[PDB]
Amino acid sequence: DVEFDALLGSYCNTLSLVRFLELGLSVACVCTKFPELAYMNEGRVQFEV
Amino acid sequence: CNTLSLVRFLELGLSVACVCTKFPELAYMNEGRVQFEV
Repeated sequence: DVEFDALLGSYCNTLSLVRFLELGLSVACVCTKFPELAYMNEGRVQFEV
Repeated sequence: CNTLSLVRFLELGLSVACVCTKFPELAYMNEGRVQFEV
């Protein structure tokens, strides 16, 4: 008697690492680096017209 | 604590076209006459 229970398949999907500066909604925002924003109670912006 | 307190502006070009004539320099003046002959 000859018998075997065989293993035939294993597949992984790609996990797409999608950056924020790719999509079309990057246009409306100007993101910029500022550390220590946790330390302020106000860093808030004042503008003329 | 931030900038962007700036807007800019001007208005010319069409500001002479619709005006459709101009005399500058009115001095101390009392009466302006233009007569028509047709």
